[PDB]
Amino acid sequence: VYGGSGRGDLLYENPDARRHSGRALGVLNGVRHSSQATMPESGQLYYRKLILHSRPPNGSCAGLQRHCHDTCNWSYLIPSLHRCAESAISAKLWEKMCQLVNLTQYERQRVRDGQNLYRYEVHQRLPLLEESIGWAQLDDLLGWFRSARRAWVRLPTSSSAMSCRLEGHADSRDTTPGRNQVFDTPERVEQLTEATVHRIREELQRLNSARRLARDEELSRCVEEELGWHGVAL
Amino acid sequence: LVKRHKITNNQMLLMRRREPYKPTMKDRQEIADRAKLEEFERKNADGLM
Amino acid sequence: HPLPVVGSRLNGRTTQHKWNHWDQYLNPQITQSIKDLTPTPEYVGMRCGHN
Amino acid sequence: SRNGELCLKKVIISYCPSNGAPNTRQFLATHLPHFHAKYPSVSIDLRPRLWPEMAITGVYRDGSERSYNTKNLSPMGIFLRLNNLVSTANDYDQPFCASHLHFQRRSVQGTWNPWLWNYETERR
Amino acid sequence: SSIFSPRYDWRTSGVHDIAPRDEGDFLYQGPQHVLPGAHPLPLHHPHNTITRPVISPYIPSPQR
Amino acid sequence: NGLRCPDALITRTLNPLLNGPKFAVIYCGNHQYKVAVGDVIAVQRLRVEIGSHIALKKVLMVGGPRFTAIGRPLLEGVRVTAQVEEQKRMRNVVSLFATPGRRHVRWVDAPHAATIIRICEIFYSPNVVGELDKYKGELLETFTPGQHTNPVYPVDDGYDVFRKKDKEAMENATTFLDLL
Amino acid sequence: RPYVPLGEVAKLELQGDYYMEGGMFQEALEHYGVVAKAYNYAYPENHAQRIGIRIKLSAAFRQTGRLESSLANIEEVLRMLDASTRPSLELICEALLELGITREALGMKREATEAYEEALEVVNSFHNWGESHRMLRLLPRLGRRFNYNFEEKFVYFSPFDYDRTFALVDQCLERAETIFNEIGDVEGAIRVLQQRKEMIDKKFFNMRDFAGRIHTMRGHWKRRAQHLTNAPTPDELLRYSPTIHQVHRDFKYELTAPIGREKEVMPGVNRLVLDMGNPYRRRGRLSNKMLKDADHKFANYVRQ
Amino acid sequence: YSEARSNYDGTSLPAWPAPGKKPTYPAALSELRLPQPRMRKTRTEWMYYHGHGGCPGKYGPSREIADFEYADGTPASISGRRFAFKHHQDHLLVQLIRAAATVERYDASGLLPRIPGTAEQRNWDPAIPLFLD
Amino acid sequence: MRVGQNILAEETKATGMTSMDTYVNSRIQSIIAENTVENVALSHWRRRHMWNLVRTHGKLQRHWGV
Amino acid sequence: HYRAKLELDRIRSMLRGRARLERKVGLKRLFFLMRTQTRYRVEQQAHWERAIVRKNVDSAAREHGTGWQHLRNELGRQNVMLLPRSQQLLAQYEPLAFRAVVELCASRIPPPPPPVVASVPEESYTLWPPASLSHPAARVELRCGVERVLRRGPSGLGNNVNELIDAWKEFDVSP
Amino acid sequence: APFKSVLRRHKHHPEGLPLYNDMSKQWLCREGERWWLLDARGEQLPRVAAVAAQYITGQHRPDFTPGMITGDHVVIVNIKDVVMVGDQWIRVPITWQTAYPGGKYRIRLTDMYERDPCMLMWWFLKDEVNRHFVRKLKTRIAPLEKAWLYEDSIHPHADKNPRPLCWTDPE
Amino acid sequence: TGSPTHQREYERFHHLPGDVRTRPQFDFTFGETRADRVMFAWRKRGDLQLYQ
RNA sequence: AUUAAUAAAUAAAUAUUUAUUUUUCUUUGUAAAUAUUAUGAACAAUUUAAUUAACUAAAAUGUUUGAAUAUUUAUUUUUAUAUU
Repeated sequence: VYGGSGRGDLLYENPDARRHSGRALGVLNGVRHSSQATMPESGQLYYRKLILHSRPPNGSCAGLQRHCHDTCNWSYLIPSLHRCAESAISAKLWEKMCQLVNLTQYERQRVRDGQNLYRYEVHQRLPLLEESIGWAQLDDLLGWFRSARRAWVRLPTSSSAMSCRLEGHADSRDTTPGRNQVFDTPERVEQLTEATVHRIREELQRLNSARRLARDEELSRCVEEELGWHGVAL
Repeated sequence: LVKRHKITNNQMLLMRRREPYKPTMKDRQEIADRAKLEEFERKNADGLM
Repeated sequence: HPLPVVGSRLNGRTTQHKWNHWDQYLNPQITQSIKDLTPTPEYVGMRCGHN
Repeated sequence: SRNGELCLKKVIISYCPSNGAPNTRQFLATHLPHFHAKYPSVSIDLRPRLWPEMAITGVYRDGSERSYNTKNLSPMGIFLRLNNLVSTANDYDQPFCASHLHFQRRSVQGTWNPWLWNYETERR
Repeated sequence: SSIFSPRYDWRTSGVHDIAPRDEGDFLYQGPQHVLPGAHPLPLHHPHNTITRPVISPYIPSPQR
Repeated sequence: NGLRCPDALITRTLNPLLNGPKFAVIYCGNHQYKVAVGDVIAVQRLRVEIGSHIALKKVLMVGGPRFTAIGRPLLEGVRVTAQVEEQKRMRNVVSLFATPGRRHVRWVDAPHAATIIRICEIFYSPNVVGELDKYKGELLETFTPGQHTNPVYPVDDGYDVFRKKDKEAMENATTFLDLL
Repeated sequence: RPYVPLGEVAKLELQGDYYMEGGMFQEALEHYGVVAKAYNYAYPENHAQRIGIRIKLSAAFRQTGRLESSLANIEEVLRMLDASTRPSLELICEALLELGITREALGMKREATEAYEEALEVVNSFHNWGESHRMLRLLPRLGRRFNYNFEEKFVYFSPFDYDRTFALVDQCLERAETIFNEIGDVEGAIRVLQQRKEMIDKKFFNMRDFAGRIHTMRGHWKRRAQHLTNAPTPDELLRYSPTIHQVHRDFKYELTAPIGREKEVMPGVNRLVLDMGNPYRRRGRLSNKMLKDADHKFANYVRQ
Repeated sequence: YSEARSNYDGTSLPAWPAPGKKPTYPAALSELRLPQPRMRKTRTEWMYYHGHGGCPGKYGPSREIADFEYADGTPASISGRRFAFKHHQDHLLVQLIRAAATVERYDASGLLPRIPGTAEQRNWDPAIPLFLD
Repeated sequence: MRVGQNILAEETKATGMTSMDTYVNSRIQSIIAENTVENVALSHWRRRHMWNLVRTHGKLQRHWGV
Repeated sequence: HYRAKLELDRIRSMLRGRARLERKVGLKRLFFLMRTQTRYRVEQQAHWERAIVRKNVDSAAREHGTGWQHLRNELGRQNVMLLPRSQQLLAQYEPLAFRAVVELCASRIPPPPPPVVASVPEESYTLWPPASLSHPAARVELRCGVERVLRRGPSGLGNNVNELIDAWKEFDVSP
Repeated sequence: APFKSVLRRHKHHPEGLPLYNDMSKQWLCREGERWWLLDARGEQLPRVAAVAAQYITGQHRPDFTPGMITGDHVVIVNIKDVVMVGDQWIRVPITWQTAYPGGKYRIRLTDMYERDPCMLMWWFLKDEVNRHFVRKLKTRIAPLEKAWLYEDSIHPHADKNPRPLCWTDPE
Repeated sequence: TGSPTHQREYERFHHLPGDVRTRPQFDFTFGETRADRVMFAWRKRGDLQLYQ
């Protein structure tokens, strides 16, 4: 998991499978025994550890000397979701939907694909968001709600896409440890929504000139309309 | 080349001739000549029909 | 206490069955391809190696 | 198997329900039911594909995976390799040497130390 | 490759993504389960009457 | 169960010595293994279904922290039982055969098939005949735990002038009795 | 299961079988008594080993002369077989043969013949006549030498040895024929002999095959994998021919489907038909112009 | 449980004599006819004496006793090499029986010469007296 | 091991305990009383605790619980 | 001509510098290494390992007062089938057991008697029939077999040899 | 793969060469070491050297492993009293050589003794240690440093209670 | 098979029979290095004398 | 193996394909068709006689006494086990 996609990484990469390669592997950098010429024993935890840790640092991971990126920062995670929604649904289509069910088949499929991509991105970013709840900011939480609205996914406060868990029999799902899989996605997202609502309330309580008066007014109006749209109060 | 053979024990490694119980080339020629001469004499024991 | 089915190299290193002349003669329903239309068994193949 | 619990958890078998090498489908039809009866705990995951993987994978209790090729392998060979997957625990790849015959070194009476028998001397 | 060569099994991992697809991947319930394409004979073209129906009074049974 | 013998004194004196952990040297697959109650070994392949409760018949030696029984060559009344954890193939050994003369190369892969077996229990129920003298081949009728069956005496006599003399304590230190 | 020296009791059972073959029926019975005691103590009720040792004990009693004891033991064996689940076909055939022999010894010729016929029908209705030589039918193809070591090209495995159920039923039918001849019946003997002949014919037919390479073949040792496989036997091939035993084809996992079921194909996100994929489209203006209406005509063909 | 047999029948010679009796001991010296050299038996010679055919894994209990057994007493299967070894022992027995039968048949027919050795041995070795008559 | 320790004590009582004799006695006693395996260097503990032996002056001196 | 090109390029990562960088050099070095390791395994490794085991056993014997020579000869004489590897293992991990074996070898304990030859019972020579019953030799053999059955382990069949021998009467039914 | 640096420690380097007694390596273990006293009065020099080497190299321990260099220290005393069988004292040569053309030094055991008897004992111990381990410098060197030599009966190791080393000749 | 301190040079030719298996009468090693390099000389076996 | 050249059974070696159940205690590679065939010794003596290996372990091979020391003849000191 070192050299490939990690915790909050979006790219899906099966390190054992040599995808994204133009050459048939001739040399295996991580080799412990000469027998691995014909019996690599990949998949076994220890040998796989050796191979993956011998792999070089790709774009996702960072070297020990290169300066990493604070991907676990809420102020970065939220705008990532906003950009995902923006790319998924064009500004013209967003304006049309806001003004307005009479839509083209291509536009409907585009909206569905955007919702699916947003759900996948939320699934991938969930652990980082959960870790970054504590030191988030009111503007970024409001941005979280705005990004959900723009993606057109209604959060499960208790169309809708988070409320239904993905299909698949429990006896075949990938339960392997070390992979950030969230089987209880709707419950986790509902808990995150409640936590961010409480955090917004606490931030407003802590906060309690013309510029600041206008900021407070616009913030209150936003909070109100966004929570009403998502089906939340206070 | 030399005909290599699958071994069944180190005795086959030490072995030089594949068939030790077989006469060498010259003895083979001698024995074949004697056998052919004996067969010819047995054929000619009776007169020339 | 059934014996374990432990793979040996004589019965594991085995390829899928390609219909032979007897099978295709017995049940013509299996002669489904030009691949199944194979030559006489006396034909080993194109010669390999040097005499 | 360890303490009555099979180390193997699931076995992935990818195949094409048509227009492909018969071996995998024939194995599914003939041998797979017997394997399922013998090891009901193992979860069989049948994956229909247009371009099948021509391999059988086994995911074990520790999350590791062991894959076997079946490009032109016979159904009997596929069955034997599936049983090999079940048998192996996929934990270690040690050699079969005199040193490695005993996994963990142990002493019931107690190992030898320099001061054991040191003060014992010859007698008559 | 060749069955007897070590290259036939030199690859031991990465062939399958352990996570199954949520579209068509299923499990083997048991012998009562009828699997698509499954057949005891090595049919390289596993067709049936629905795929390529036969124009004849009877299905070509061995009895006939 | 426990040790038995027609002599009640010897039976009751030796039974307490068997209680405790035990080790056994067993013969299997033309190889000899020393095993304990929780030891895992890799024997050559045994046609045994995995998870099978198996027993080892021919045992060369048994012992513990207080006793040791030897077999000449084998023993009886020894119950060494294990569980067949795995049936696998160990690490591959590559034999590459080639000669500078002929352009022929042979690549042999020997993955040594093996069965991994974890010993679950070791028990011993010996049947002793009687006390056996060491320095004489005769076996005693009467067993006396309070007296050494074969007393030992120091070596130094003074006749050997050029004898390597050790420290006096080691040279003549008496030994205790291990049955009282 | 309680511990029992099954190795020693198996030694005793083998010794009893040797005594049976040597005609020392009393000694065979004595050994089978101990073996049956041990098996009864060790194995659970209605077990294959227990019923088998009871069959052997009944045979020993019958041979010694205790016909009533043999009849009682074989009756209990049949009761245990009925109580069990998935009994061995060979074991039940042998039990029926032993019951028939015991009835014949008692003098119940009709009942012995009925038992033999019951065994015959049981084997015919629940026996696979080719499974014995599934892996032994293509052995002749292994042979690569013709001048010498050609016994491998004609290696023969006797069904009497590689299928004990067949031998048991053959013996039972021979005894039934003998009983019919003794009684004077003709139709019964004819039918039983004909059924025996048909059984042997089935076995041979399953054993039959043609000859591959005849003369010497050099090299091509990797052909052994092809030569020894799960080659279907004639009986299996006829039973599960592709047409009688049709292949279930679920179009959910397939692209091409019949004309009437074009909608049951693997679903797509949002797919549109472009054309028939005419390779000449790439060539030029005239080449494309020579195929403008092909897609329309194909659509009309596949309408509805 | 465990097994320890030196003979097929499982019987063994009395190993422990009566109490207070001088125990019997084997012949430590080699079986050489001449009194000299006076050499003690080798480890391989002791193996031969005790029943193993010179090696631990050739004959004796280490070769004839099953290496394992199911906890419930069920014995082990007949390996191909086990059957081959049994056939080899039967072959040794057959060789012995056939040699004895050949000797008996020669004796009955009257072919066993009354002279000790063949002509070559007789004219090579003075130790054979002269049987002229 | 206890018999060996007794013999060592009997040998060393007359001439007084030596450094090596005391070390061997400590090793024997530890082996006798041990129920597990010691995989760490014995001198490591002495190296760590040498601050109890070597005395540091001033307010920088180290004492238990700083 | 076949060379382990694909098989050895895989482990070519285990070399240094030029061999690890250039395919030909690495393949040649790996081929040579494999061949030399094969030769060593098949002609010297066993000798070296068994010499090491011999030396360990000899050192244990020396500490106990004996040596490898006398220890081996006396093990052969006493019929204790412990392979040298087993002797080394016992000496290293079970010093008390090794000392007990050495004491057995040292003691004047009579070594086990040689294996017995099959004995024909007088029942075989006894005539049968004398002029429903069982052959006396067969009965004796059955009794010996039942005794072996009972002595093999603490089975629940019971220790009554006569009761076991009379087992068939249990299944017999009186007419 | 393992890589031994070309920049080694050289006798001409100020850093100097080490003493394996004070070194700390994965293959050095002085915890199980013992101390023996070998009085070489009237004992043949080759026999004394062999006996001392057996303990020095650690071959006398049942836990001996060729890779691991563990052995008991041996204090050899009265090396001056060491005996040679016959005229060997002057008829046994010691030969060494320098890189120079002349180079060759042929000397007698008498000269080696007159310079330093401990040097002669060291030579024989080195011969034994090389006979058994010659392929590795560490193996060739460390046991020699384990060995201790003293021509007189006075040694400073009294603080270690070196137990007298008792052995018997092949005869 | 060893250094001169363990195997004298004349002992190298010990596999051959004759006087070479007897210790030479004269040794010219300790003193100096003779120009001809003869290091050992055996007792005259008649008018013949052997040198190494 | 080897005979140039008139009515004489048979060149052998290697390779390819192929052929024959003959009795005697045991054991035994004989034959045919076909392809190819300079890897090269001078004397003396005597003679009807002289680079191969499946893995694990096992494993049996390996400086005195027909003189010396001494005096004007007397002295001196002449099997095993075990390792490829």
